[PDB]
Amino acid sequence: AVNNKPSLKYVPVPESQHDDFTSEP
Amino acid sequence: GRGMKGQKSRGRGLHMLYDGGQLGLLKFPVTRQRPSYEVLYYHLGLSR
Amino acid sequence: NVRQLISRLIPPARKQFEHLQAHRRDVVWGDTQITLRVRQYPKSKDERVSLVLPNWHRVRLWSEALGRKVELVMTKDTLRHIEDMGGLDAYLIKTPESRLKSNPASAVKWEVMSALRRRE
Amino acid sequence: PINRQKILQLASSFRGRARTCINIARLRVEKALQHAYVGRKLKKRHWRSVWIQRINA
RNA sequence: UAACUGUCCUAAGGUAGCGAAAUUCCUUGACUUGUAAUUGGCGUCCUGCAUGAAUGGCGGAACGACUGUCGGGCUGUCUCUAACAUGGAAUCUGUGAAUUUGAAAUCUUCGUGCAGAUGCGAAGGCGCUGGCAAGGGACGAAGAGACCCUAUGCAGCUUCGCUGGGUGCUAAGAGUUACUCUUAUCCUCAAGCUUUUCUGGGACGGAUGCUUCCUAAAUAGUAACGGGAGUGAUCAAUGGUACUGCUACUUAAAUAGAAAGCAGUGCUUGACUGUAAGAACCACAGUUCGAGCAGGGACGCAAGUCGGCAUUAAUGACCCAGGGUAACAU
RNA sequence: UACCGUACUGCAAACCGACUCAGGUGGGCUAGUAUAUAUACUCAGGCCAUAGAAUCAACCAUGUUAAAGGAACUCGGCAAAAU
RNA sequence: AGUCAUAGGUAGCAGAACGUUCUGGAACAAUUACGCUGAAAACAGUAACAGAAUUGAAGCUGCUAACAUAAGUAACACUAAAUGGAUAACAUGGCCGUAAGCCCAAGGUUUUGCAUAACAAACAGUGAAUACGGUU
RNA sequence: GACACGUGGCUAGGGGUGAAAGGCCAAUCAAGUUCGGUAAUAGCUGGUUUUCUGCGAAAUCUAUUCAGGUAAAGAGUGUGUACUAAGACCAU
RNA sequence: CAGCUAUAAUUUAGCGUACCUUUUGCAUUAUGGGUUAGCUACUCAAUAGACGUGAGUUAAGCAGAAAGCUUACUGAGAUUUUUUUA
RNA sequence: GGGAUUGCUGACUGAUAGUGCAAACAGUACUGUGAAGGAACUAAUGAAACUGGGCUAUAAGUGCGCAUUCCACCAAUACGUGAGCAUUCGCGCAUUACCAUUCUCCAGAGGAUUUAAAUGCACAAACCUAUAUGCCUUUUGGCAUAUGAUUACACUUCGUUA
Ligand SMILES: [Mg+2]
Ligand SMILES: [Mg+2]
Ligand SMILES: [Mg+2]
Ligand SMILES: [Mg+2]
Ligand SMILES: [Mg+2]
Ligand SMILES: [Mg+2]
Ligand SMILES: [Mg+2]
Ligand SMILES: [Mg+2]
Ligand SMILES: [Mg+2]
Ligand SMILES: [Mg+2]
Ligand SMILES: [Mg+2]
Ligand SMILES: [Mg+2]
Ligand SMILES: [Mg+2]
Ligand SMILES: [Mg+2]
Ligand SMILES: [Mg+2]
Ligand SMILES: [Mg+2]
Ligand SMILES: [Mg+2]
Ligand SMILES: [Mg+2]
Ligand SMILES: [Mg+2]
Ligand SMILES: [Mg+2]
Ligand SMILES: [Mg+2]
Ligand SMILES: [Mg+2]
Ligand SMILES: [Mg+2]
Ligand SMILES: [Mg+2]
Ligand SMILES: [Mg+2]
Ligand SMILES: [Mg+2]
Ligand SMILES: [Mg+2]
Ligand SMILES: [Mg+2]
Ligand SMILES: [Mg+2]
Ligand SMILES: [Mg+2]
Ligand SMILES: [Mg+2]
Ligand SMILES: [Mg+2]
Ligand SMILES: [Mg+2]
Ligand SMILES: [Mg+2]
Ligand SMILES: [Mg+2]
Repeated sequence: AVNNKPSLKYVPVPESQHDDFTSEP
Repeated sequence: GRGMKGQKSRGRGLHMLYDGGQLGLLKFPVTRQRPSYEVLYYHLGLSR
Repeated sequence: NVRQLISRLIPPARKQFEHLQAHRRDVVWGDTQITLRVRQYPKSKDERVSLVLPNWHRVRLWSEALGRKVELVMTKDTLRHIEDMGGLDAYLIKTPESRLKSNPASAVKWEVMSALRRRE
Repeated sequence: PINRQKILQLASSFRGRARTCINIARLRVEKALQHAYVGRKLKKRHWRSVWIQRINA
């Protein structure tokens, strides 16, 4: 037996800053 | 030149440094002493 | 490492990520940021990547510019932002057209600008 | 090992498929040459015994 | 016989109604019938290896291509086979495969031999080749898996094997203000990983360091789940040194010991710091002895001994973690 | 009053089974003795092409008959016979 | 060029060579070769010197192709039954007759018709006109 | 009749369906078939193709998730170095 | 195991337990092959060690290089010399 | 990175090789319900197995077709076309005739070997398609700032007349 409780980490998933406009108008 | 039916006969399956299971190279102490600087200097003799 | 961690998603988190990638441009995205929760097991060789799911509410904001209420899906933090800088009119005027990654926010933005311009 | 034309012309006077089929004739010709070694070595003993019989008679 | 009393661990020691029964080792259970003769049934009896109201106990009408037994009739199943009929087979004409195949011109017996010989040895036999038959042999042919063992083997299943929030409920906060989010975790569901080895097969049992004695054959060394004793320590004195009395013990065994034995004393910590040529040994890692040099000490008038105990057992690498000190750094 | 089907086969040598494969393949119509679509012979209609030819082998398959017995056979009246 | 010494071999190690295809050195087979032998072997008889290799095969229940063996063997036995000098139109006999007859469906998709061999598939054939089935 | 048949339709693989047999899901299903990862992996089995010449072992020992594997030592070959020997025998 | 050796030369005598693979040991009644033909297995790159053959030596190699990179060198004052003799 | 033309490119292959395919119709016939799998076949020559019979018992010429360079017409700026084997130890194609004399085993079956050549293979060359600083790169993109969320602004100027 052994303990394996994980350590959480949140990565901000870079999220390109200002905008693009290749989507639907 | 390989002999008869070993693991050496099969080819590329066993590393040269494997010694059976006694890890003798892993029984010696590890030293982390960095040598002093001046070993990065060029050494020139007065004789030259 | 993030492009690796997107490819290491468990199937519920991957399906939620595909739905987030589909329906991002349908809801208000003021300060909303998706997040991955990668948990690090100390007895190693196990990195399970998942998603931090956003919370969504259908709030019915009153526009002080044009005389109607609008219903539109938001998050708590962008509602903090909108109601703490001045409301829907001040947000839709002072946040120009590119920090709005949203379709109904853009549509109500144009309706506020057009109704206000005809109101002059 | 041994040239194939040599094996065929050594097995020239054999019997059956061991005359024309090359890989039967190969084993037969190898056994024939192994017989030839022992026969050459036994020539001397056989003829010495024959001479001693004639002297004795 | 043990009905009522006497006892011990113990959730509790199995009722009217069951039992050599689908299930009872003794076994041909003693008992009646059954047959001339019965180990397989029927109905009793008790001595329940290892029966029994929800693993449902007690039997019944009807039902069954279910199972075990008895009578009548019936007849070639049989005593014991015969004749006949039809269709193959056998003859001719026409069409026309496949399994198998190292090459064969392939005798018998006895012996030998990878231990059952057509092929080797000794002796003998044999005009040659077929059709139709029988299948003892060619370890006939047909599947590189009938069974056993092994694998850094797979696969699925099971669980008080391990770890996980993946999954379902739950707990505590939060939001819009039932629903949703965050975090945690019992019990379920779905997975992912492990689950040694030696062995006169495997399983079972036993063992896996170190020391000594016999094997071990008079340098050393020398095996077997071969045979007899030990050990995983003790001791601030049972260490060191200088002495004092007495003499058959000191111990795991061997070698040894007028002290290395038995009782004592006076001081002390060498039960140190830094080293060490040279050897024993030895695959390597390690292991063992070690005079001498420097420091500071101990005992002794000195000679000189002391780097733990007469020796051979009580000595688990590296990694990782922690402590003191020293240098450098921030 | 246009367009599509209309040949042939369809319990089979033409479909499904590698085959001219003894297997599998749906619905409908039908005469007499006669009475039921069962049974024997027959109507309408169809068929006797896909190996032939004689003969007393053994043996095999499928049946007929069998004296006196009758489960005596056999793990078990299985199989036949019998109603 | 005369004396001595050595020469059994599996696993393994070392040394010397043969052969196949292609290339460089200008071109080594236009009009062929063919005295049948030589060499220790691999082989040779249409260069040689170097180089580049998808470079050598009785041996993997290997793969592909061809050809044997078993062997003119087994098979050509589910059925009704055939005969007359013909798988006959004619005659005789037999078999099915709730099929082995007739009409359709599904499926097949030309398998359908013509010549006393033949030169014939290259040629023919499916007609909605009864309110036939579909299409609605 | 808890019936049989015909014509389309629905449920698909860690899934369907099952009056429940490890049954069925297009003749190899306690995890269909096809394609891809994939030239998976196999300390196991089989095989390895021209010649000549010289030398020539071992099946002991230690360790091992290890005893049919591997590594070190012993025993082989080539190369180097070096002794009338770090050699073999015999005598005193 | 169908051959061998023969001055044996219209016919005899003697000798002769296939091959492969795997094994302590196989004619083995252990593996494999019906035959013939074609195809079918130690390759290549980078890096490391060793040997053989060299290059350069103003140390070497890479490179356009007086960049740069990788290997290589840099130390002791040590009484010794004519065949003997003034 | 990708898609088509050209390669006086190849110590690449040459029909069991090279693409699965050199071919009248190869992703074909065929297999499977389907997704999917997936062949063989060039032109001559005619090896062996196999089965019957017999026996034994002068590294040269000469023709054509082009390419290179000369010439003379040229768009006159890369050659544009045209006489010429004029020139080249060029390339491809075509062509070269022996006449006996029997002591050779024969006949079939089969498709190996030999010869011939890329439309096969691998690339290459132009052609077309697809923000700056530094950290990690790894045949190329993730991260802060700045001309920045804004419908707006610089440039390919042909000049020559002593
Ligand atoms: Mg002889
Ligand atoms: Mg002699
Ligand atoms: Mg008959
Ligand atoms: Mg015997
Ligand atoms: Mg006979
Ligand atoms: Mg016979
Ligand atoms: Mg194991
Ligand atoms: Mg211990
Ligand atoms: Mg520390
Ligand atoms: Mg039928
Ligand atoms: Mg069939
Ligand atoms: Mg049929
Ligand atoms: Mg009738
Ligand atoms: Mg007939
Ligand atoms: Mg009677
Ligand atoms: Mg030798
Ligand atoms: Mg010798
Ligand atoms: Mg050349
Ligand atoms: Mg090859
Ligand atoms: Mg016949
Ligand atoms: Mg007739
Ligand atoms: Mg039809
Ligand atoms: Mg799957
Ligand atoms: Mg030995
Ligand atoms: Mg071993
Ligand atoms: Mg012999
Ligand atoms: Mg073999
Ligand atoms: Mg065989
Ligand atoms: Mg071959
Ligand atoms: Mg420079
Ligand atoms: Mg090809
Ligand atoms: Mg071919
Ligand atoms: Mg190919
Ligand atoms: Mg051809
Ligand atoms: Mg021939």
